[PDB]
Amino acid sequence: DCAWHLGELVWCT
Amino acid sequence: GPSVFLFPPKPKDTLMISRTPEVTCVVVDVSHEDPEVKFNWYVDGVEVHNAKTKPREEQYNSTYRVVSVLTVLHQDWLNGKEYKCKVSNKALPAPIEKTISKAKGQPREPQVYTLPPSREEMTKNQVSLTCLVKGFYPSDIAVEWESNGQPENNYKTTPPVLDSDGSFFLMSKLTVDKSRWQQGNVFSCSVMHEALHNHYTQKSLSLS
Amino acid sequence: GPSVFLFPPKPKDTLEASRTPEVTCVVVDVSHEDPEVKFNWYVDGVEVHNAKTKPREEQYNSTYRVVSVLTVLHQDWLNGKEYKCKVSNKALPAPIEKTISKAKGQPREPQVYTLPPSREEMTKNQVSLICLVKGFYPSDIAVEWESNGQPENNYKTTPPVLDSDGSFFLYSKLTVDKSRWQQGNVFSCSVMHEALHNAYTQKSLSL
Ligand SMILES: *[C@@H]1O[C@H](CO[C@@H]2O[C@@H](C)[C@@H](O)[C@@H](O)[C@@H]2O)[C@@H](O[C@@H]2O[C@H](CO)[C@@H](O[C@@H]3O[C@H](CO[C@H]4O[C@H](CO)[C@@H](O)[C@H](O)[C@@H]4O[C@@H]4O[C@H](CO)[C@@H](O[C@@H]5O[C@H](CO)[C@H](O)[C@H](O)[C@H]5O)[C@H](O)[C@H]4NC(C)=O)[C@@H](O)[C@H](O[C@H]4O[C@H](CO)[C@@H](O)[C@H](O)[C@@H]4O)[C@@H]3O)[C@H](O)[C@H]2NC(C)=O)[C@H](O)[C@H]1NC(C)=O
Ligand SMILES: *[C@@H]1O[C@H](CO[C@@H]2O[C@@H](C)[C@@H](O)[C@@H](O)[C@@H]2O)[C@@H](O[C@@H]2O[C@H](CO)[C@@H](O[C@@H]3O[C@H](CO[C@H]4O[C@H](CO)[C@@H](O)[C@H](O)[C@@H]4O[C@@H]4O[C@H](CO)[C@@H](O[C@@H]5O[C@H](CO)[C@H](O)[C@H](O)[C@H]5O)[C@H](O)[C@H]4NC(C)=O)[C@@H](O)[C@H](O[C@H]4O[C@H](CO)[C@@H](O)[C@H](O)[C@@H]4O)[C@@H]3O)[C@H](O)[C@H]2NC(C)=O)[C@H](O)[C@H]1NC(C)=O
Repeated sequence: DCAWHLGELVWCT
Repeated sequence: GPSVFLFPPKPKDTLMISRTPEVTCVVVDVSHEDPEVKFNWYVDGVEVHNAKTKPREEQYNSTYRVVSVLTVLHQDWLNGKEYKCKVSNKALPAPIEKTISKAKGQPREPQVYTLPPSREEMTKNQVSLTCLVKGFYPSDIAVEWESNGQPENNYKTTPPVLDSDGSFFLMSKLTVDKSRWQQGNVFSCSVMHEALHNHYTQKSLSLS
Repeated sequence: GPSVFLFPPKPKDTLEASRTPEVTCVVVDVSHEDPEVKFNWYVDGVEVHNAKTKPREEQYNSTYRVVSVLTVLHQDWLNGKEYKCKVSNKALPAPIEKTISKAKGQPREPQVYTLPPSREEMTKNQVSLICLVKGFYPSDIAVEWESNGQPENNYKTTPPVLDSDGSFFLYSKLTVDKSRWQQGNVFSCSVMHEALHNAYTQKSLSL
């Protein structure tokens, strides 16, 4: 999956 | 004579894939007669070249301030690679060297727990919502607050405290007007750290 | 030349009328060739003569550590009097002077709020019990935990942060075994600060 921070991409594994 | 100071990337930059982390090798007390500097950067003993010299700043105590920035990959840093800056200047009988790197030690997942105000704070005008981050290594972390997609800025965070298992812990606290807490509103605590799934976790808090 | 450091008394020492709170003038980098050091103390510019000199100590780096300690009255320091140590020594151009006192400004009463362990944590061996201390000025304080008249010592406490109302706040975190917590036990948070009723207060926490 992917994590978003304030609609800014954080990380994807 | 001249002096060297080597600073690490911001925790955020190493953790947000979409940001750009960089080491910064600062050189202070730099003379007018020989302002020129040489930088050689080495990654794990091995030289690199994509260094850059940010523009020379005049200090107004008659010294110059010359700075070298090296860009670095997220994963190189997070895997504990070592970055050495070497500085050479005519007014410096021997070159100076400095190394930095991520603190050596097995990484540990932070445990994140949100905490409603005391039945006792309820009288007072403004209330404190707490985020507790415990059991994390290493100490490089970022904590942010928000509600309805939107940053809340009245928070404050403690410097990471060393625990007795060797991990770190901190508390982050946010102050809101009471009524808002009453008004059913939902607040989120955002934690970015390496030993987390996708370097990011979030936790919410509300009335019950 | 030689260097000077003047330290405050420990906060607890000032807040317990049981102890003796003391100010400390510390002088490092004192030479072997000339280790003799004149101290003069003043409490608000007014000289005093009852400071007491600690045993000389060799630091093993061509230097002595020379100390002078001054006993203070609780009220005296509490009412922010200004304590000053003039240090003098033949290997120093002019005497060095330093001053300290209580951090100036209106004292404010701390609020102490205990916070129980989050349900999410309840699946672990150990649980974190929290003591929120906010709303105090100045930042001089001491924090302890207890249970059944017994000191529980497995806690850590953050250093005070400066809050945005000019006040300070910190957290103490006692970690105990889940079992103990479930079994309805009473854990207490002890706080000593000038601005409390009798410079002491105590909250407690249980399932
Ligand atoms: C002439 O003046 C200069 C300039 O100094 C300024 O102006 C003067 C006149 C005064 O007003 C000063 O107050 C001003 O700073 C003098 O230069 C100073 O020299 C000092 C030693 O000679 C040196 O001391 C060291 O400070 C370190 C902390 O540096 C921080 O913090 C200070 C203030 O706290 C700040 O002013 C500095 O700029 C610096 O800020 C950091 O910048 C870094 C790197 O750029 C940032 O990180 C990067 O950020 C970018 C984007 O911004 C990006 O995100 C990257 O990812 C990232 O890398 C970072 O955010 C800032 N860091 C921090 C922590 O905030 C101390 O750590 C250090 O301690 C070490 O050494 C000590 C003893 O030597 C020990 O106590 C200790 O154990 C450590 O080993 C140093 O003490 C000053 O930094 C320096 N000031 C500046 C501005 O450069 C000069 O000396 C004087 N000349 C003469 C002849 O007298
Ligand atoms: C030869 O060596 C000596 C000794 O060094 C030690 O031994 C050698 C062999 C080495 O192994 C070292 O590693 C050892 O430290 C050198 O002496 C040192 O000089 C330094 C500067 O020259 C000096 O640094 C300054 O320290 C301040 C903090 O001092 C604290 O904490 C340090 C370490 O945390 C500790 O070393 C000090 O002793 C002192 O500890 C406090 O003691 C006071 C008084 O004893 C306590 O208060 C009292 O407590 C009693 C209980 O007994 C009672 O309750 C009383 O009521 C109360 O008054 C207090 O509780 C202690 N606190 C703590 C936390 O322990 C720094 O803050 C300071 O920096 C500040 O000043 C500068 C501004 O000008 C700024 O740069 C800076 O940002 C700050 O504002 C200094 O850095 C060292 O303290 C000193 N070490 C000792 C032990 O004295 C010597 O220089 C060297 N000579 C040569 C030629 O090489």
